[PDB]
Amino acid sequence: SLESTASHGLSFSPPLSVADGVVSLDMDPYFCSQRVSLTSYSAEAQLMQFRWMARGTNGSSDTIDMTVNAHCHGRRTDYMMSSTGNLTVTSNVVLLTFDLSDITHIPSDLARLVPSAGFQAASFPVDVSFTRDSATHAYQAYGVYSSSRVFTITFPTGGDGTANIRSLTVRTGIDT
Amino acid sequence: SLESTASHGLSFSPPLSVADGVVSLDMDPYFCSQRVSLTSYSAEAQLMQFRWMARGTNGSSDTIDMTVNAHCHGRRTDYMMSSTGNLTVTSNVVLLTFDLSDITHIPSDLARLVPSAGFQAASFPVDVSFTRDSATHAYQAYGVYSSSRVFTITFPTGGDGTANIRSLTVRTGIDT
Amino acid sequence: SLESTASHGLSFSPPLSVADGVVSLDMDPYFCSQRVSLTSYSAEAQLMQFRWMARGTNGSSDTIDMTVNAHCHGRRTDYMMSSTGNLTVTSNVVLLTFDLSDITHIPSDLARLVPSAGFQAASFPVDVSFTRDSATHAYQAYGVYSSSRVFTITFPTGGDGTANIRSLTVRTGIDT
Ligand SMILES: [Zn+2]
Ligand SMILES: [Zn+2]
Ligand SMILES: [Zn+2]
Repeated sequence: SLESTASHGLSFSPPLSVADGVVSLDMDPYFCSQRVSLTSYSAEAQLMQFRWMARGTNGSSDTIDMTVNAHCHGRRTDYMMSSTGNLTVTSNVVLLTFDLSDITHIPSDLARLVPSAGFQAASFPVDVSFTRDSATHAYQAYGVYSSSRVFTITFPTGGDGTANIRSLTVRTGIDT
Repeated sequence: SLESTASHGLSFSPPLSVADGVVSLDMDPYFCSQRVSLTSYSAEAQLMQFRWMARGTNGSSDTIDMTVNAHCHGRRTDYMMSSTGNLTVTSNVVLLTFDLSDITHIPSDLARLVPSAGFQAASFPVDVSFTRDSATHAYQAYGVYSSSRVFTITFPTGGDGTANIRSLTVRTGIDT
Repeated sequence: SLESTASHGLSFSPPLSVADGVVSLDMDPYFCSQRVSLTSYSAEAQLMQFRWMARGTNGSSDTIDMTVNAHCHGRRTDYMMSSTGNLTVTSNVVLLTFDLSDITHIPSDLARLVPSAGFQAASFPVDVSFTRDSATHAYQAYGVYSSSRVFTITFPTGGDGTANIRSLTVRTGIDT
């Protein structure tokens, strides 16, 4: 009966789509694009600069202002942070929390400061250094997202008891 | 004769595939995914921790235990390694070999510690530092895969003759 | 009238293409490939080594030879550069320009030293360090492409007036 193998037609599953008999690959421009062939991102990179007030959440109840540059290039966002002021610590380890609500400025493309579900699944490396009693301490530390808006880094304070650390730098990156 | 331009039908070459008249893009979830549009990886990142006994293969016949964190995020795996113990070196340059067979633990997703054929094609940068006679030496070094399971890094030892280096750190990453 | 929903046929928009009833995804091998599913790059990585004469363009009218290793892996190119000689600086900030025309050698795949339009859109982080009067200065600096062949980095010189800096290292990367 009268049909050909073509009669029933083809359906196209995302990221493939058809419109008006024209079949396309839908491309997130932060990840990929076409220049005849499928290649890497076309979206413009940006370098965001803002202040992030980080909060001590264990081994500190203090806060510390961080000057942040976030270099967003494709779906990678790299953070370079430097403190102003001292952070008061109370123990040999401190947890420092970075919640998007504590950024001033607040970039328009806030999506670039939010990790992917995949990336959120694990602890991630963070380079930390700071000065305490005129010595530099520097550590390969780790951060972890507790939710899509909030990560916390854990690092040693270079001593015990109450002390004030300064010149805290934080370097890390996330996949968004 | 009786056919239309549709009669002979369309064939779909990988990573495109058809099943039941539904055309799909097959996506490696470590590389890409769809959220309407084609975007970056959906697979969960992981932070693997294990001990890697590295072997001196020139300028040393010794071995050294490395504490390794491997942060696997998409098809990128970044290594952060720190030694325990001393490595005995005999020359001004040492070659230190990292073979998957010498990892204890042995993560289930061992595929994350294997570089792609493309990445294997070239030497890759490795940051190395260690202490020798109370001085720190630190170098931009290079590694190269001799096979898919084995890479070797080459770095200066900071002197000559027989000596023992300690606090060896290795930072590098691979594309898998 | 006589047509079916198949009569008019399907058109395929780049990076999808049809030839001889076979529908393909065209893949830039520096970005992606297929191993049944769509995955990451298949092109061979390379480690290019060349000399780059950088030019002082503000706070210096001098030039400085840089020994460059460019690790090209997919569409990421990472630069590791170390100077030979001194650079004469005249101010507390220097601008150092890296134009492809000043590379000797001149790799065949010069496309790997050219950033994407997207990446070019923003300033990018550059790690800089150098020695001046027997002290090391080290900074998170920034570079910016003024055109597809030319970027300039800006960094502090660690003092004022006329001076000569040495052991300048530059580490950064670009998306191509
Ligand atoms: Zn039917
Ligand atoms: Zn026929
Ligand atoms: Zn018609």
